[PDB]
Amino acid sequence: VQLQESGPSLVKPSQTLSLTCSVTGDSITSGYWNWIRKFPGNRLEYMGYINYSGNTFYNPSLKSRISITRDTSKNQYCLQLNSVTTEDTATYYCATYRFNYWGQGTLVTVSAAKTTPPSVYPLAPTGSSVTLGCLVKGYFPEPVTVTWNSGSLSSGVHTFPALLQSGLYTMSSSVTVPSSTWPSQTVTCSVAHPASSTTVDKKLEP
Amino acid sequence: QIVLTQSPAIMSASLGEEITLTCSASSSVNYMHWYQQKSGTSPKLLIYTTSNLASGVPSRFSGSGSGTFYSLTISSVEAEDAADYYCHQWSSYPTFGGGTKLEIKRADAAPTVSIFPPSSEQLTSGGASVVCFLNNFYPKDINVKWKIDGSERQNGVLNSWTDQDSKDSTYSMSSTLTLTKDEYERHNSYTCEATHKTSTSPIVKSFNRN
Repeated sequence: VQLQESGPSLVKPSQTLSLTCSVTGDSITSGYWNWIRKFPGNRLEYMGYINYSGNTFYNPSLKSRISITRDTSKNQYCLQLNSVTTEDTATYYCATYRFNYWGQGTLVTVSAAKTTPPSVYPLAPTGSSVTLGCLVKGYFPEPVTVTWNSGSLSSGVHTFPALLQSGLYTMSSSVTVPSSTWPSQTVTCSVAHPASSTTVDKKLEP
Repeated sequence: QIVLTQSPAIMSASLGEEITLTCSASSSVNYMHWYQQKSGTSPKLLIYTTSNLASGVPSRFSGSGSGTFYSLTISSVEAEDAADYYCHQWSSYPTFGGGTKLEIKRADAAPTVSIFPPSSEQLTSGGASVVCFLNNFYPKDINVKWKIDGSERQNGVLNSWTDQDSKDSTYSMSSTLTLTKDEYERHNSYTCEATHKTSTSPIVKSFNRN
């Protein structure tokens, strides 16, 4: 079973937050299909579900402004949250019955500010191994995903969490490869920033 | 809303140990779910309905308890067990516990230090960031010192720690010294120093703008 959250990453305050969960592998005509969100500080909050027969159940504290619908013909179910505030800024997940399998989740931020794309700066310098990197700077909002060579190097990659600076975010990613690999073979970091719909591909030069 | 308290906030464990994580409820709960969330991935169901092992989960996990007190037990703790653990109750108002982080203990390790000069791109934009990577060390406690032409620098530095690595139980840090292009080209030598408890003699990486 695979679940996939999709939808905007920015929602202006007092507007309506909408997200779709695409389910593949099983049909949403069985079991239970939940929405869950996570705040900074390891705080999980259950939102609600829609079940096999279309019945819904919502968190009592969210019931007045939440709606969960479904499209059986697409095997997808949707989340709708009205009148969002800063307090609604969180990472939204969709999960199956008993929260067995989750989606990758998506970070939605409530703000009226514009999206600012990240600048991607390469990090390059002997040794049997070489440490390369990319500096991702001056973006808003969170998050970004940095992948090296289409996930071929996930082992040896370090993803350093973003920190806030002057209203803009900055993170970095490092990768370590045999000295034989680079720069004999091309090593490229791909930085995705879904909020600004931007993808930056920086090749590491010696 | 039923409050679920998890004690302790942070649990320390050694390889091969058997640990118990606890979840205290403000009122009686019929059954308890348990969830593991490693870094970079989504939460995963470990135990459902108090004591039932979920699919794709090793037998070294076991859940016990009843009423207002429930336990999660992990036998033969491996490095991959480094994660956050949440308990969960289902009622008219479902809630999660605050979570318990499992830190893995291991042999001390020195950081391999790498230093990087500002990119040609950033300089063109008029900015200058000097980055220093301190990868795969233990324990987490460590200080980084930036020296510009001999003089220590504290303004314009930002440090970011990774979560504990699930493979080798180590930690990594990224130190970034950000300046203006003018400020960067106002000096020549740039140095980052790593002082870790694995050695009284710091690890030094440097370069010259020349």
